[PDB]
Amino acid sequence: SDAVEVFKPETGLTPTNRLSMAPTPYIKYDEHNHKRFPPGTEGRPFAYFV
Amino acid sequence: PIGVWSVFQGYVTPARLPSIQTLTRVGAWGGVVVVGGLYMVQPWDWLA
Amino acid sequence: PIGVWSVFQGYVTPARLPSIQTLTRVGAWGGVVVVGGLYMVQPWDWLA
Amino acid sequence: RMHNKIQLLSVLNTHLVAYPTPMNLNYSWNGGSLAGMMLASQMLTGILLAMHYVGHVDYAFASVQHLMTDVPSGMILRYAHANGASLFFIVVYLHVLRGMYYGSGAQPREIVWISGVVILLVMIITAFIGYVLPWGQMSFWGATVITSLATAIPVVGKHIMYWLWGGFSVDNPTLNRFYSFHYTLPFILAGLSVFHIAALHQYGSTNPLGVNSQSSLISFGSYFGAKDLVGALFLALVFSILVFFYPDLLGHPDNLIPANPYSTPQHIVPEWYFLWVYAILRSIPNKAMGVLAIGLVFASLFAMPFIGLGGGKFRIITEWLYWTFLADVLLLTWLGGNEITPITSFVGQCCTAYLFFYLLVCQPLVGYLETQFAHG
Amino acid sequence: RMHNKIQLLSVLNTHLVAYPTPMNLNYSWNGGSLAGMMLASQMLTGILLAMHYVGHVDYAFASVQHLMTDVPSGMILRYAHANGASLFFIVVYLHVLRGMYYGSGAQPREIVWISGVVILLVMIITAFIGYVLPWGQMSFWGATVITSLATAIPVVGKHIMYWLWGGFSVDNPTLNRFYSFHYTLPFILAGLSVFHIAALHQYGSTNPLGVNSQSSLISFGSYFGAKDLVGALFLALVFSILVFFYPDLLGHPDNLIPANPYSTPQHIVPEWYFLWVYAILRSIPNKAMGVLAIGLVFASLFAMPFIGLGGGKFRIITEWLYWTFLADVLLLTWLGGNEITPITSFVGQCCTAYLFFYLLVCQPLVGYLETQFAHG
Amino acid sequence: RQNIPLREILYQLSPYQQDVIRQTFTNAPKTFLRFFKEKGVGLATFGVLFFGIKGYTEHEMHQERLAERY
Amino acid sequence: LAWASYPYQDEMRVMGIKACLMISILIGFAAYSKRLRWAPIKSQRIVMDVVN
Amino acid sequence: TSLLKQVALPVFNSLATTYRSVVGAKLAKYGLRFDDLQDPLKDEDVAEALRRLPPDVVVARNCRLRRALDLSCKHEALPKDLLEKQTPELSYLQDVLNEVRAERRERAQLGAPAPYTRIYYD
Amino acid sequence: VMRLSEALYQTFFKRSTVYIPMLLVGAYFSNEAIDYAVDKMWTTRNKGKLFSDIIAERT
Ligand code: HEM
Ligand code: HEM
Ligand code: HEM
Ligand code: HEM
Repeated sequence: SDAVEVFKPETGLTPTNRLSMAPTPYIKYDEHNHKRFPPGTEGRPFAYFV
Repeated sequence: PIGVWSVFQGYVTPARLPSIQTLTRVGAWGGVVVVGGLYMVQPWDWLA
Repeated sequence: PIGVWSVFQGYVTPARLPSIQTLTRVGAWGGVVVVGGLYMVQPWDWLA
Repeated sequence: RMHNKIQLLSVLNTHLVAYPTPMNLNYSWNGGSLAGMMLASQMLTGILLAMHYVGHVDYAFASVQHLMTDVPSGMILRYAHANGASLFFIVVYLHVLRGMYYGSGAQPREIVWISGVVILLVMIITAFIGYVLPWGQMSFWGATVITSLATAIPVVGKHIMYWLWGGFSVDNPTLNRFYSFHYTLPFILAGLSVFHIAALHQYGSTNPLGVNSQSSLISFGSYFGAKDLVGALFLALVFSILVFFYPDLLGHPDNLIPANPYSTPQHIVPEWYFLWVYAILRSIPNKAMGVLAIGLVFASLFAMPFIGLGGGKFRIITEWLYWTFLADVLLLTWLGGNEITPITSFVGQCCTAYLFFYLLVCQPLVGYLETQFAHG
Repeated sequence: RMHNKIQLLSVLNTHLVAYPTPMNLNYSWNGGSLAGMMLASQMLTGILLAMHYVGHVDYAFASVQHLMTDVPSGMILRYAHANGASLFFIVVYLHVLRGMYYGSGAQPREIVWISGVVILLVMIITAFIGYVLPWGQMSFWGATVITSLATAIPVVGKHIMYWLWGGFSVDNPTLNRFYSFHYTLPFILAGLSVFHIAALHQYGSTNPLGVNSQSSLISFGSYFGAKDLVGALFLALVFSILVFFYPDLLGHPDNLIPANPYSTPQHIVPEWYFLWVYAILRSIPNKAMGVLAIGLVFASLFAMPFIGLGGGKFRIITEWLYWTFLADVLLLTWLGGNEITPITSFVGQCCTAYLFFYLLVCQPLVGYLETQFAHG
Repeated sequence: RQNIPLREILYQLSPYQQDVIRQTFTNAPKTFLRFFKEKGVGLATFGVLFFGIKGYTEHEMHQERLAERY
Repeated sequence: LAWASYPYQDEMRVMGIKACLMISILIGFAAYSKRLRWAPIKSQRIVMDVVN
Repeated sequence: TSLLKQVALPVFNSLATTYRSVVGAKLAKYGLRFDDLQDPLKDEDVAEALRRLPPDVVVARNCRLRRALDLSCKHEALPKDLLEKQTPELSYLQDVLNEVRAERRERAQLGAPAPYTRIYYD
Repeated sequence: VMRLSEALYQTFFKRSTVYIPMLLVGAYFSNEAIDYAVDKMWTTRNKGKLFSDIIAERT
């Protein structure tokens, strides 16, 4: 189904509409409390050992 | 809020207050409490 | 009609019964309670 | 509505005023409210009693006597608390027999039956350890005979027994801990009763006809308040007769003797409501097998919603078999107050065998035959 | 899906596992779980202590000593109970001060505040009658001084005093009835706590921002279980320090003397958590006026959700006056532990007057001015 | 369960793709200073009132004890 | 006499040292498990059209 | 009396402007407004005023509250470029709420109640 | 950065019925180590004051 008839968005180049039509792969999280690992880091987490 | 906010917002009017007949009939329950206490304690020389 | 009524009606087949692997995974909890009881009581070198 | 604005009034209205109940319930559906009234009465009388009781040896008997003769209204409170246990057990037993007759534990009311069986076990433990508290001969010797039955479990026997006693025999630590356990357990009884009533309200009650009654439901708070009040007044009449005219009829005279650990009475029997389990235990000539049979009775009680087929009338074979079961249980109650004799041992063994036969063979198999006869 | 099949799983899942909670709650929202844990700790250690305590004036102190020295782990249990009472009062007082700071009693949470004030009154009575049970000098003389406040009521004062005592003085019937009431009132506290918590779950908690939080809610069980565990461990550290290193720090040395009705101590003082009420009572040179002032304090606490305007951080004048109120109640706590003196009488009178001024004048009027400043 | 009209994009990372307590050492002095900056006025007025009234009361009590001497 | 008032002071202090050590380690472990669970929320990214 | 208030009113206005300056400095770091500080659960007139609003205003109010609650969880403030754009005193609710309260005051003088109640859950 | 090993994961972590007995033996040894450290520190600090020091002195 079409998103205009189902989600019924507002029209315009708003910040939410830009990510809705084309999401970016360069997602920035907040890093004030936790610094992320490098993306694609594999392996079973060390937190189980802790 | 409902207690003093209603007085301060002007929502407590004479037309919204209970009537004097309502206050008379509600306040008649005071004699019921007195006679209930006198029935429970029976602290009288009233029987003679 | 949960219990003996299920087996009288023919609802307990060879299928819908637990597998051997399921019973072994449930049956592996037998060692956990034994180790937990031995951890709680600690009767060291009590095996005869 | 005024009850729609305070959440306490909404719950009370929903579960005590406007609760839809079948309109054809007879007077055998008043067992539960009577049991709740007896629980509340026992709690009130005991909380009043505990203000004059001292839970120590060499003070317990004298404190009960001071309660009986010197505390204003103390004799009424003690006799009410003693006979209220008997009336509580009478009402709860008739409630259980009602549920046995009508098949009340079946789907979807299995949780109601299971929580009832748990309540019954807690009631038994509460009544036993409360019977120890006056510290007479029957109290001491019954507590001795029952607690020294953990020497049937192999290896871990007397360890558990001495940990229960707080020593090497029933003494002051046993009485002192029995007071605390007995004070505490009725609040667990009240909480389990609230959970038990809340489990029934999910699906509502059965009816004497044994059919679906969703089409004919009426309000609880108007129609079944006075109907419960009538039965409560009958129970109050029996209670007043027992307290004021025959206060020591249901007891044992040996419990008016102070406890002596070096002299035993001729006949050691419990209160009447424990007598059927005592007869089951005393009939089997092995301690471990007797404890196993006692545990098996309650296991078969727990398994009843999942093995029991067959209800009240229109299921007539199981209906007739219910009366043999009732006679068997009453016979076991009579046998527990007698002495050990070869004929009484044989009769008690036959009664225990028939009790297990009815609970485990008649209820599934005869019920299945009735279903195959009626709807097959 | 599995919790959809049993009622008890569904209620527990809804109110403990998947209950929505504001995501910005800080560590000031841990006082309720800590208070519940301290109530459970008090109930467990009290049930365990009741198996060795004897409620008689000839054996109470001696059984306390025997439990201290001879019972295995009895010293840990006795110190845990006596200091867990103080930690219970610390956690509850901080919980109430959180509610006073944020104005959490306001609409639609008037029932939560009112049930809280009821809980606090029951807690005060429970601790006061529990302190009499060791039957030391402070235990006897504080019960004598406080229950003698009933004679401030005219005509029927001495009759109520003698009815509560069971005699002409504080003696053995007082101790026995206090033991029964003390065993009983914690279960009423548990019921009141269940009702109090179920009242809050109707609307949810408030947040530190003081705004509506329905747009940002997360599950309680996954997130706030660990956050409550952290605070429980910080409380367990303080509990361990108080039990093992400083066990008589928050006590009084005179309660280790046996009770003597013919020689009073020089400085009769309560436990620290009743010292502000005691300072309010001692500051006024009239017994009836002091009792009335205490009753008016608790009436002002009941009337907070209907006269109180003004909340958290963004309402800055009442936020500044909160710290003056906190300094006033701690000054009342300090003044209760000091002897009667003209300057302490004057300072206590001024501190009581400021407490009444803050409760009845600042909270309505200054709250209304700041609502008119912010939104007029 | 209380429908809320809202327009947003939300992103969340796995808790095994970031660190747990390493930033806690960096932010600890800043959080200490921020806490005292936010609650400085209330703690100060509490301390001033409590310790000033207590000190005045204890001083006048000591003067009262000295006045009873011979 | 000081021993007579507190006969188990040495045993109480040894138990208190063990308890304080254990609870102090458990505080760090519980803080670790609290911060691990709350990490997807503390580092989430919200983008909306509101500027104000 | 009359001009009593006449003069007592500029002092009220000065205190109100100082109060709004301080609180709006506190509010702007969270991205909030003065009208966002009003809870439909706390007041039934605010609940009535909020359903008289167009949907985009309600969507914006919910977005601002969500951003502020996220900031409060993260122990953060807005960045400087967002913080300089914040308008804490731009009203969206005061006209509608004033009309609602005037209607309720008008109904009360004739003995009539408000045609709405509190928000009741469960 | 630091990451738990896969082969050590497949042995002691994938099933709870293997994880729990390992947890209990680790708990036993942790309690033993804490007991040893506390007792050694207490006996070293209070040397010459205990009752056992007087008894061993009288031998
Ligand atoms: C203190 C003990 C008890 C209390 C207060 C209690 C209370 C109640 C009440 C108030 C009812 C609804 C009215 C009625 O049918 O009587 C009820 C129903 C029921 N109770 Fe009890 N009960 C107790 C013990 C037991 C026990 C010991 C059992 C079974 C072993 C049990 C099993 C049931 C069942 C199956 C029902 C449903 C009956 C039906 O709807 O057909 N209860 N109970
Ligand atoms: C909070 C609830 C209760 C309290 C505080 C309480 C208290 C007491 C006390 C203090 C005694 C010893 C004094 C005496 O025997 O006269 C006692 C005895 C006894 N209790 Fe209760 N009780 C409670 C509930 C119950 C319940 C629910 C039952 C039965 C299911 C029960 C059964 C008994 C019995 C049979 C005795 C022996 C009475 C005698 O033969 O003298 N109690 N209880
Ligand atoms: C079912 C719950 C409880 C039971 C059975 C119980 C029982 C007892 C007993 C038997 C004592 C006397 C033993 C002693 O003095 O060490 C005692 C003391 C005491 N209890 Fe509890 N208690 C309970 C709950 C509570 C609660 C909720 C509080 C709340 C503040 C509390 C406060 C106290 C206090 C202050 C003392 C005096 C301790 C002292 O100074 O020695 N108790 N309790
Ligand atoms: C045994 C005592 C108590 C227990 C177990 C208890 C429990 C709780 C719990 C678990 C909460 C939810 C989270 C929290 O705010 O910590 C809560 C909230 C609350 N409690 Fe208590 N409480 C107790 C006493 C009190 C008292 C004495 C008062 C006030 C006089 C009170 C007033 C409140 C209020 C107003 C809230 C809602 C605050 C909010 O959500 O912002 N409670 N209580």
